[PDB]
Amino acid sequence: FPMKQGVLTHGRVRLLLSKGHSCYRPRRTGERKRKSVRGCIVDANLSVLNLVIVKKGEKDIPGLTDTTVPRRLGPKRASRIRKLFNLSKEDDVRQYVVRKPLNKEGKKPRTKAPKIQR
Amino acid sequence: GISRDNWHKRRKTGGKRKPYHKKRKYELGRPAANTKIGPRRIHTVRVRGGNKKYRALRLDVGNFSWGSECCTRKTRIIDVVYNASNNELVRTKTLVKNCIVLIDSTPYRQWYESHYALPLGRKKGAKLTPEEEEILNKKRSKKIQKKYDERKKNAKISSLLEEQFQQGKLLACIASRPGQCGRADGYVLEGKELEFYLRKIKAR
RNA sequence: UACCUGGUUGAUCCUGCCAGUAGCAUAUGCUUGUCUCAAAGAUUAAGCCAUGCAUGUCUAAGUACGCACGGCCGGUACAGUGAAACUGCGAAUGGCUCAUUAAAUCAGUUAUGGUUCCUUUGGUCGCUCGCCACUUGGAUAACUGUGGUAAUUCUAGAGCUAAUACAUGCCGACGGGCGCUGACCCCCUUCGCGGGGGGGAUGCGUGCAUUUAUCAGUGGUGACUCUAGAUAACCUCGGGCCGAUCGCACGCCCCCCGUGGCGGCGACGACCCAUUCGAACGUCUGCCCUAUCAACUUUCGAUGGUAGUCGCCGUGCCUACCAUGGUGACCACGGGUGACGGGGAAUCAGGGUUCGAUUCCGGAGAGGGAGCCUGAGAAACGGCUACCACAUCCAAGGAAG
RNA sequence: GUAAUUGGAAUGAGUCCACUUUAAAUCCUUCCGCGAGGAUCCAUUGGAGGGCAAGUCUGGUGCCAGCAGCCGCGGUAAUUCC
Repeated sequence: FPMKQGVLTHGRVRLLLSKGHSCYRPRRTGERKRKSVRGCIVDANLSVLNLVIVKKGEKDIPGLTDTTVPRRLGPKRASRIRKLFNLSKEDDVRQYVVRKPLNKEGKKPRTKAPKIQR
Repeated sequence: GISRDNWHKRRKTGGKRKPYHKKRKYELGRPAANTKIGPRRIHTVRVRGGNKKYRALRLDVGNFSWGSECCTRKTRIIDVVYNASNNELVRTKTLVKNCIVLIDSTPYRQWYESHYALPLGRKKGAKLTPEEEEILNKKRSKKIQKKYDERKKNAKISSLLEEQFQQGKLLACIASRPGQCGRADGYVLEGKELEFYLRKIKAR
């Protein structure tokens, strides 16, 4: 039973979870099911926990701080291609779009483009 | 979910009735708003059909009405002095649809100085020269004097009503239903209606 | 077919009831070759139920970036298909049963001389004077990867990305116009005068709708606090509208010039207004047995008057102050009902007696009672939460009914 | 009407294609074929005193067993019992 931001009862309480909090895929509209959750204080009774670096230290942690994995689904709206590529004005948003290459063995080599929005 | 239906009432001959169905959603429950005076917070409720009645939790201002000269302006709300149904709801400061509520004078002051140009609220003199004597004179022509010296005849106010302009606050009556609509509007007491409440307030 | 026959006696005539007779209808007994219609776990136990199920859903027209498929037929926006996911809309209908409930349910009835009600249809949707508008904003799922307990339609973490999801907000229209305020016209009686106009600089308020107050009585009704018009104001930050939407055939004028101004068909939309399917509340009238049920209701709203509270709205539906009322032998009130009501059914000289859980319409409830969110509509139960009664898994840490 | 002898442009149940119906099939409808002599390919349920149509025919029982909705029959010849 996972943790939740701000409960802090270092144990297991039961919450009435509606649509949009966490821990509950609300199986139809407006439903509020009562589900147990774990308080946000960390204890010794956890099988696993998640933990995220925010300032880089010393060494090549193998498989952790090397191998920058690309965000291969690039920006698609015409304000997020207008957010990283500095394509200012009259630069024809189509012409410097991202494209996504594909490499199946049996089929032909192809690249592949999105739609566009706005 | 307190319904307001009728199968829980004893019928006319004095014999109880047995219910045959549950209490339905089209007699939705009734939590009273009990609108009090402070800064403005308004809460919304969906009803049948999909309308959103604004309900009034805490109010400051209203849009009260002069009446005899048709001057409808805003005013902040000062105090609650008298209520028709229960004597308990004045001492918890609750704005309802028929509580005699107490507003200020300065929109009605400054309009009467604007439409007729008469001194009002200023009772002695000799403190009102630089910004406060420039309300009546304003460089009128001969013909603007012609159409504002004839406005001394339609300028009169009932005796008890300029008297509280000199003493500060108008006692009004709410006419809207706060907690159902979300405003505390109303008219201003004057006439024999004002003598009715002023009898029933002082005598307490 | 408005119909009778045997029985108290040693025989008679009666009063009587028993029995026969014929329907119809649940059940059963024995028998059963043909064919076509065809009722069928309602009578007790509205008792509990194994499992398998009974509601989900795309068109060229909301969002493709799964190589999941397709000739990429060409130097890059999408050749089209398409699992999923976001979004919408259904699931409030149908079906099942009769435990309740005896004025409740139910049925009737109400020329230019100036250049309350999603959807449906049918309107309204440049009517408002007001420094991105050739397109303004952040996040989220599918997916990639990393996980956790035995498990549940359980889901955590990291990074991506869209909108008809959630936002934010304006050119245009649009020049002005309307009402008030308020420097300018002396030509009128300016005679020391008293005057009377047209027009003005300025500064406001300006539509639909929400809320309050005032004046007059365009179209309406035995009838209006109707609709509408004139005024002075408001405009809820969990906030009203003024389309930052998607397809289809494309064509026109290209004269600033190969860049721009126009156009038709739509699909979605959109507070309002009517409209239909409705719903809820009501008016009068109508029900079975019971006096071994004659007084009931009023502390706990009982019956009326003001004023208010919420309520979609009318009202003791509440609250608060008052008044002392209301019902009854024309049977109130209480009890029973092996009572769901109605269309109707069996039977019939006329008159009736009984049945109706049952496919049509109306009511109710999904083990018992309560509480709710979402939605337009649910106090839904093939939605949830709690309790009480019943029961299931378990690695006994917890899960599901 | 027995007891008959035959029969033959007589046939249905039954077994059998095939078409048809149907969403797919089934009946059924049509249609080769086979298919009746104690046509063994066979009809029962209740009664036979009176009400109430139908028997004092036989054997057994002996107020026993039992019948009978009512009246009644039952005690060594029963129109009612098996």
